[PDB]
Amino acid sequence: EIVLTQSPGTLSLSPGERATLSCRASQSVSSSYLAWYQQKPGQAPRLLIYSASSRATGIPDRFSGSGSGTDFTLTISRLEPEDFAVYFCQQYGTSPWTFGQGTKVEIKRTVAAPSVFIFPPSDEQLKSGTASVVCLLNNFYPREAKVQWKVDNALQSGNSQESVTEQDSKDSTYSLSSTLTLSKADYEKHKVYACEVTHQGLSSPVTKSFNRG
Amino acid sequence: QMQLVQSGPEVKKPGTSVKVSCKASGFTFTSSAVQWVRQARGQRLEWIGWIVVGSGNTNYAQKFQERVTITRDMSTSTAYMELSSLRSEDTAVYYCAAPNCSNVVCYDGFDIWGQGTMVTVSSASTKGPSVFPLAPSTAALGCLVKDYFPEPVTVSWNSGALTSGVHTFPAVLQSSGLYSLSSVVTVPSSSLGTQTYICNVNHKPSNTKVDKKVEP
Amino acid sequence: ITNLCPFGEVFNATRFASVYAWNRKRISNCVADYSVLYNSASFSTFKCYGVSPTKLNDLCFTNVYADSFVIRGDEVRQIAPGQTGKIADYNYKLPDDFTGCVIAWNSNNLDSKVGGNYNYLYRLFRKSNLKPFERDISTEIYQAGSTPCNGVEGFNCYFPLQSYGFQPTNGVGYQPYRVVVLSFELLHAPATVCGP
Ligand SMILES: *[C@@H]1O[C@H](CO)[C@@H](O[C@@H]2O[C@H](CO)[C@@H](O[C@@H]3O[C@H](CO[C@H]4O[C@H](CO)[C@@H](O)[C@H](O)[C@@H]4O)[C@@H](O)[C@H](O[C@H]4O[C@H](CO)[C@@H](O)[C@H](O)[C@@H]4O)[C@@H]3O)[C@H](O)[C@H]2NC(C)=O)[C@H](O)[C@H]1NC(C)=O
Ligand SMILES: *[C@@H]1O[C@H](CO)[C@@H](O[C@@H]2O[C@H](CO)[C@@H](O[C@@H]3O[C@H](CO)[C@@H](O)[C@H](O)[C@@H]3O)[C@H](O)[C@H]2NC(C)=O)[C@H](O)[C@H]1NC(C)=O
Repeated sequence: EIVLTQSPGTLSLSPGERATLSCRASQSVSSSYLAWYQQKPGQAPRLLIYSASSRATGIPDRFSGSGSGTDFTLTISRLEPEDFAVYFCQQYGTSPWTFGQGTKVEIKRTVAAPSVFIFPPSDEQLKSGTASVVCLLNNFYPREAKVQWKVDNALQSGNSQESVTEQDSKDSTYSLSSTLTLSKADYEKHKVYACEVTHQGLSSPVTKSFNRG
Repeated sequence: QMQLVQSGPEVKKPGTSVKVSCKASGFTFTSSAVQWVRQARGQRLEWIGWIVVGSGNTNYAQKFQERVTITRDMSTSTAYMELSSLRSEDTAVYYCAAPNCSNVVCYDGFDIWGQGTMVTVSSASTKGPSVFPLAPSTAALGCLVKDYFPEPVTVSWNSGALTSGVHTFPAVLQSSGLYSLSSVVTVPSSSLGTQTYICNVNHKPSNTKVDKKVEP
Repeated sequence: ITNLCPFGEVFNATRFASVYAWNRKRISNCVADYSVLYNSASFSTFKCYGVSPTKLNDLCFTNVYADSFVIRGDEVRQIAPGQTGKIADYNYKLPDDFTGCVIAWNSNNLDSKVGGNYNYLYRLFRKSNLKPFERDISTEIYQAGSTPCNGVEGFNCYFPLQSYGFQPTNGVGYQPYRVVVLSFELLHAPATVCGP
């Protein structure tokens, strides 16, 4: 078929890197109609390299990359700290002009441990529609973070939605939160509510909650 | 300078059509083409097709053979896109593209891009948000925003400042099609029994300007 | 009263031509009457650059060239000494210092059939403007970019010719107005078309 899968999932290296990106295609495309796009989150994409081996109107760091009929690559020597975004392949030699999956880049911050604490529902919720409970995870570098609802004698995932923030600048860590929905009826069917988490810099698993009283 | 201008956001209902305008300027529009893509919320890019401004050339994707017609127009030197029978899976962000061609030679790359419109198909039940407080018991706290219609929303702290750990989270679509989010900022230290903590919130597309204090 | 020349069948022909491939017919060695054409006829827009249509029969020239083609309705003022546009700059470059008068009569009875009449063609893409009295009957693929394209369609590589979109009820603005433009010549040769 006509696909544009890319070998690297994610990249994480501090400023200064060879930054080799592979865009292995499947069908034979003449190396005349192909382009690379960069999309800084929060705005429109920009064109970087067109026609495989060329450059745009103006590009810093001397972006370089060239390939063949069924193989292309892009490399960024001495990756500047400003340049950190998503890169998309694209081919327009023949219809359809299928795009690519895209890759992501990030910096490394010697993996620090996160902090966990929960917010119990307030007095404003028992007379409103639905009473929700939220947990907060802050200041962790790695994406590897599993959140499990430690319901009293129950490990269920009937309904739960997560939220992820973009990369911070000053602190360069991530943050996640969890939300749950439950029957308004009494909320006292199970009196124990907790959220678990496992991480690299944690050793023994951490469990922290507070029953009402 | 040479740029491209696109229309503004729209809000529609399941079972209607839309129109998006790409008013090209600053370059010879006659010898050029426009490509139309469709980005989702943090997902991969797609394709919709393209037309030649020289008239008489359309090429759509296989899955979008129907439901879309790319009219061109030439009097106002713009380009139009029409997508019909909008469905709930079509909630996305629409872009625009063109090569920077100037008379003799056409540039081979889609250098210029549009600002990007936005469409949101839903049950069309506009409602103002409600603010819920969260207080702790070296600490963090914040006020929760819930139950507002799909639309851009802003949060503040009476200053648009005080970034001592302020975290605003992306909007989340619940089961009923209503948006929600939250924001929590950690307190400086164990001096939260005095001084001022307020979590004022702002809004503009409706007549809602709500505020709430937070106390332990 | 001798013999005439077949101005009748030149005008009363069924199918004239397409605009990008216009025909010619050298007319000489007879008498011609440029009076029945203008004295009483339905030929609108009988513009007569060169010498005024009045007192035209008496003057005699060597040879007469007849050119015929079909163009759009509202796009008829562009065919004149000078002027620029999609026409008269890619298909029929009429030179300055022109001699001869132009006839352009409307017609919506032998053209624009019911439904879609897609048979006429006109050049749309060309790298440079036409030389005076130049016809380019070519079909080769236009190169609008910086990369060679070998008989294929795609980005920055298009097709030169395009088809007209005449419709039975599109409107008075866009109707096929059959246009016949004449010319003249006079050089070191005994003139023959002296029609009193
Ligand atoms: C292409 O083919 C067409 C079709 O044949 C030619 O047009 C014909 O031309 C002839 C003359 O050459 C026309 O014949 C004339 O018909 C008149 C009657 O028609 C008119 O009647 C109404 C009545 O109200 C008028 O309102 C209206 O304008 C009509 O036009 C006759 O009365 C004429 O006779 C008179 O003129 C002759 C010649 O001067 C005199 O000798 C007579 O005594 C008399 O006074 C004349 O016979 C014919 O009508 C035209 N056909 C049409 C218009 O459909 C084209 O000429 C030909 N192309 C070329 C280049 O020749
Ligand atoms: C879109 O394409 C056009 C034309 O291909 C680009 O315009 C060109 O822009 C360059 C960059 O500034 C101009 O170069 C400058 O020209 C002046 C003229 O004196 C010269 O003094 C400068 O030193 C510099 O070389 C160039 O002139 C201009 N083209 C024309 C015909 O004026 C345009 O930049 C392209 N847009 C984008 C976003 O790339």
